[PDB]
Amino acid sequence: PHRYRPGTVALREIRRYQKSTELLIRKLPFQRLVREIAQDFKTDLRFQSSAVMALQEACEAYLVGLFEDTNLCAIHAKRVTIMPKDIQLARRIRGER
Amino acid sequence: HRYRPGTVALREIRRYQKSTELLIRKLPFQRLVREIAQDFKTDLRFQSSAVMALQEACEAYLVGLFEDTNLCAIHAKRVTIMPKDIQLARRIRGERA
Amino acid sequence: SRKESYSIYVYKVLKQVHPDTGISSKAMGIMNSFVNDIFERIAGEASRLAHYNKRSTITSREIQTAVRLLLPGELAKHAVSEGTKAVTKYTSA
Amino acid sequence: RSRKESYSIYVYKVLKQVHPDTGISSKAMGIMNSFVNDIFERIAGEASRLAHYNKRSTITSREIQTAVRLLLPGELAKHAVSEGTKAVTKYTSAK
Amino acid sequence: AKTRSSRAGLQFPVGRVHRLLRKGNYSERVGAGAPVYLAAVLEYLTAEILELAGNAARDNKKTRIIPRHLQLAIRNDEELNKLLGRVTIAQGGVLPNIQAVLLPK
Amino acid sequence: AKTRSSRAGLQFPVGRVHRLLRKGNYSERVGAGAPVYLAAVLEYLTAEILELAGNAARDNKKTRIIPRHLQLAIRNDEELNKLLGRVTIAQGGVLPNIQAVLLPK
Amino acid sequence: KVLRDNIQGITKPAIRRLARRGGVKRISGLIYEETRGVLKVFLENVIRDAVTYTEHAKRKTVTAMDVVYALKRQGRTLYGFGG
Amino acid sequence: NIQGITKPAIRRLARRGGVKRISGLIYEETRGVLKVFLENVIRDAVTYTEHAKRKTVTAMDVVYALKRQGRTLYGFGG
DNA sequence: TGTGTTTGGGAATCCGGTGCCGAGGCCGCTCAATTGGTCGTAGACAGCTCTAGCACCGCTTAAACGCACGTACGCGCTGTCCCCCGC
DNA sequence: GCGGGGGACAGCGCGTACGTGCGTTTAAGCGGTGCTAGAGCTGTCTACGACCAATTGAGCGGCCTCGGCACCGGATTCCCAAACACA
Repeated sequence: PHRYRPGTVALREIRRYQKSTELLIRKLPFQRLVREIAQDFKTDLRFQSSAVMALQEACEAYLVGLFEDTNLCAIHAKRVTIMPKDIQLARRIRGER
Repeated sequence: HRYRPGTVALREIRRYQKSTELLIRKLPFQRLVREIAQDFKTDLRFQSSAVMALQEACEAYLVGLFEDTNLCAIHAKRVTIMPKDIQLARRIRGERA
Repeated sequence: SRKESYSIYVYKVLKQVHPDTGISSKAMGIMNSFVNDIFERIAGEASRLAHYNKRSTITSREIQTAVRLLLPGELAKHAVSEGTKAVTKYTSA
Repeated sequence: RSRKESYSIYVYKVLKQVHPDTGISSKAMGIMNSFVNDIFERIAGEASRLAHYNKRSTITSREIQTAVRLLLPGELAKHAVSEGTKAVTKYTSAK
Repeated sequence: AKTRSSRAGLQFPVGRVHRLLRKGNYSERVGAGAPVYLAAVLEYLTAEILELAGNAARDNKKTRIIPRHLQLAIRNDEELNKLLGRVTIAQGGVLPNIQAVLLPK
Repeated sequence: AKTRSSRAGLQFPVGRVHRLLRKGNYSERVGAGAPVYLAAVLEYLTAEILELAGNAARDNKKTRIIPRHLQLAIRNDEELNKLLGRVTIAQGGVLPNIQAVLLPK
Repeated sequence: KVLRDNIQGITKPAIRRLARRGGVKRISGLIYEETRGVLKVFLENVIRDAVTYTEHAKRKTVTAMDVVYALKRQGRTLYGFGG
Repeated sequence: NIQGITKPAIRRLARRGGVKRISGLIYEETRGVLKVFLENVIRDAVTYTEHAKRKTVTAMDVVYALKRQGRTLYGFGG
């Protein structure tokens, strides 16, 4: 029939998403996650919709930057697959805890 | 007699992490700071404590940079630090574009 | 209640730069945020300089020093040039 | 002869409270002075921001408490709030 | 009565910047040339970014500037990138960039 | 006449902190309890650091605290380490730390 | 209703999409959980501050301005939501 | 004049960082980075001095120049 | 070809003497904190409006999930060659 | 500056885990409705903090002393690097 080689569609998806701007996390599950996290600090908290939007924007930006640094670390290790140790190294160097 | 390679490296690592004094010769660093400052304003004078502060800050910065470089080198499954490790650490830290 | 923005000034500047290009509302929001952020950076640095020179007024000199501290090389050069030009013209008239 | 301001004597009193048979070198006293000034400026600046944010004109103990919660890590913030509230309680209870 | 901005040849509001400086508790007193200098600097930076963003928008056959264009303008100019380095832009995306290792031989 | 610090049961100078708050242009007005609360917080933080530093000094058979002991105290306490993370301490040194990979088999 | 175990709403394809935006070509299988950890931490750090800023103002509702202010307090300023 | 930062000095700085083995090309890189850092600090320090009408760079100017980059330094009158 | 243990030997550590300089205490002074009192206003409180956050429902379809299948990348192993290390 | 040995880098194999694709399932997204908690604004009045003149003692500069710490040498100990006996 027809089947593309491994990694061709990966590059195609890289070009499509690095070219677009739309948010890559589903909005409703993220809203639920935010609410359930904030439930641990004060009960019965309401949120402006734009507050959750700002939180999602910030989280996606943070994760994209983190994935850039993870990919750099992985390439530095002569690998192509990113691994959790790459994430741990990137956050360790970045100064996060 | 001879010591096995890398053993004295470890001994000096312990020796220098145990201590606290400055690891750069004071007078070459003072000459370098004065030389650098000559490009910004001419005929400047430095209090000794000013040069001491600059030396302490620079040494701390370089030690932190070498910590990150060591992390990068271990990540690539090496023991020797290479200029690529410094560049990757500085790039992740956000200093190098 | 009244609301504060730099929308109209940014739009005027853009028309001075690219006379046939418009700008979204979202991009105007971002430009307003950027102008504010830079304003606070400069003003805070100038206040710091003034209090750490035991000095009580914020003059154009404090603003200029803050600009050299905040802006990168060529940007600081040109910004200082524009600021000096503006102060000279303002005081001449 | 200028006027110099420091926290050497108060830091020494706190040290005598904590470790009575223990002294502090002059370099360490300078470091502790720097630390105290740094923390003071951090807390005061955060409190000033909070006072401004709420379009508010006064820095009260509430702003200091909120700034302490914002800056210090959790357990440290909890103990710091306990100590500060205890101190203000004692200060206002007496007269 | 002619406004301070007009007398200085600017488009940013000198009087408004002066008011914010006074009502911002930066210092007890504010010189006359400080708001003029600050307004000139702000106007210059805004003009630079709007230049670059308009160029980027025209590079995409777009006649309006959107946050994506602002992000491309900022991230492509190295001194602007240094200035706005710790800043994230809503709906901004990232620069198209693929490591040369990941591309096929 | 009893001092404000005494009335609050503190050893840090409440009056001095109040003076610095007024003469620091943090706000136009300063509440009565603000210097007391702030002085209490500074005293508590100083007490924590002096605790940890005294312990570290006693760990080296030393009866005086030197910058090395303060540095070790800060870097060994995780909440203090978070607080003073971007801070470098003159004559402080670093924590003894060698990666487990570098040790010989 | 109680809100429980919503971290699984960050699905594997969403994490892959985020990695694609980051220029990543191959993703290990253990990445997805690690990411859900990192994200959960980031959120806790941001929300704790936003909630604090809301408590101080006596409000029961977290506004977008509190989130922006918490972010800039973490040195991670955000453009486009006011302020 | 950057050469005053000798090979053994960089070796010691790396040793304090826990580095066991150092390549031969590290030194010219390290010198470069350090020089850049110094220029970025000294520039600001000098700017503070020139703003203060002074001709002497004081340790306090250096402390504020370091705090500028978020490199707060304790122990020099800060 | 391999490796448990040996043992002289440099290198870090402990201990005692000593001396020296800064930390801790004491005194005289002064200036900044304290007291008491006046006065202005910042904000705490009540109270009122209206918006925008929450809860729910139904429907469509796009995305997530599970699974099959194959190949290509990670990782272990071997070799060599050279370039940092120890002196 | 030099001898050399370990590590970096090259090459190969293999095996399983990740990418691609297909069909099924699920819940996200959109719209539409309704309710009410709470955000935002306004008026009052009151307690609370700024300002000022007078008092004074707490803190700061200056001197002086001695003990904690640095330093030196001598003895103790503790990791070390192959060589040997023996598998």
